[PDB]
Amino acid sequence: PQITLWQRPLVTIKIGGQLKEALLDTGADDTVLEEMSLPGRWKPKMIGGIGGFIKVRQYDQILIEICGHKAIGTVLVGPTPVNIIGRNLLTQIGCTLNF
Amino acid sequence: PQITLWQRPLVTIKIGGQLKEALLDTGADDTVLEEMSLPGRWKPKMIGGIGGFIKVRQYDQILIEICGHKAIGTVLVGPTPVNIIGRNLLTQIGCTLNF
Ligand SMILES: CC(C)(C)OC(=O)N[C@@H](Cc1ccccc1)[C@@H](O)CN[C@@H](Cc1ccccc1)C(=O)N[C@@H](CCC(N)=O)C(=O)N[C@@H](Cc1ccccc1)C(N)=O
Repeated sequence: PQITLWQRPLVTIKIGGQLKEALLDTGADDTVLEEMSLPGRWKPKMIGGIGGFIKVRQYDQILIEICGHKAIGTVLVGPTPVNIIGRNLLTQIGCTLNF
Repeated sequence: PQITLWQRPLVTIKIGGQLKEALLDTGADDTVLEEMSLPGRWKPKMIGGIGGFIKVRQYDQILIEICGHKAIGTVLVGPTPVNIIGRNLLTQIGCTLNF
């Protein structure tokens, strides 16, 4: 699909059996979701953005579906104010910026 | 042009006759630039990102060129980790997300 940017590019995603709303963020290296449980081992990580850093749990090899497109990748879980789909998964669904 | 996301979508912008590097950020409502000098009066604004909020100076109707595309809009100046081009200006240059 072609997503305009007049409004925030919010999409529904499916992960760990849950449907969630997430922001497609080309300015995010990683995908960060609000607190939730995920399977497998995880390791701590510190990620930053506007306002500073937050500590998150890093899970690898997580399956996610965004607009019918299935992807596999690392997913960070922590006190993020919004669910964010970063470049690590945007590439997998073939998402590009165009103008 | 079409910009893939295997790497950060960093581009060259021109503001105040000077070239700077900036990140095309679809997850950002606004455009935030690192400390620099801009003309006119500014208004106060508090913006929130991944690790909290920061105070910035808001300048309106500022001329800024992005990848050769001219835009004139609101530019926020403050302690941002990197120069961010948000939706307010991405829309002016006709940018969309596609997959
Ligand atoms: C700019 C503005 C108007 C304040 O909006 C946001 O910050 N919006 C953010 C989402 C949001 C919206 C509303 C409320 C809360 C949160 C996000 O879209 C901004 N995109 C980038 C902006 C950016 C880019 C580079 C540097 C600083 C800031 C981002 O946060 N990116 C983070 C996302 C988290 C992540 N882990 O991917 C990122 O790429 N961080 C990297 C790079 C990094 C390292 C160290 C410091 C800063 C940034 C990282 N590995 O931590």
